[PDB]
Amino acid sequence: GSCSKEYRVLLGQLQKQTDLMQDTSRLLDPYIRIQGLDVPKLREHCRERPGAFPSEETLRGLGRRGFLQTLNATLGCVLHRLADLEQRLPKAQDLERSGLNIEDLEKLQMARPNILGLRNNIYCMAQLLDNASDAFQRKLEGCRFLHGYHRFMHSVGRVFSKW
Repeated sequence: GSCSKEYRVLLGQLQKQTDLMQDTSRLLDPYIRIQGLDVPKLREHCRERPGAFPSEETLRGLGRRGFLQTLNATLGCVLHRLADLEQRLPKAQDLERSGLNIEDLEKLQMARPNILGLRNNIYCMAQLLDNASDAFQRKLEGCRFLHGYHRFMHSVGRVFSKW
């Protein structure tokens, strides 16, 4: 929350956190598992949705404050989509009977707190700058959405590494 800040330390925190969030084993994979999508043929159908997320090229074209603003607005949309996905996710009390893993649900529950933490650091940095479908189909969209989110964070970590 608080904004204890020396520019280089904060930037180090942002580089570290964003480079970590690109890792598909943290959200996308447990998601595929807990929704029963972990079968080879279905997996290939979990690819990013073209235009769902800003390209690395658009992100690089932005300029410092613009980058933070676009990043922050996107994470906003992500938190909302995530809140929606989470409500439709199997409930902890039904996992055993359905043969699912509580560890996958626990990993998935870190998504929101992690993103809020990143958003807080983004605001602190901004302060340092001088200025339809059935249920089956919906699970697949969740798939594609998370895949796009991880690729997006990858692009984001790349822009930060050159800060």
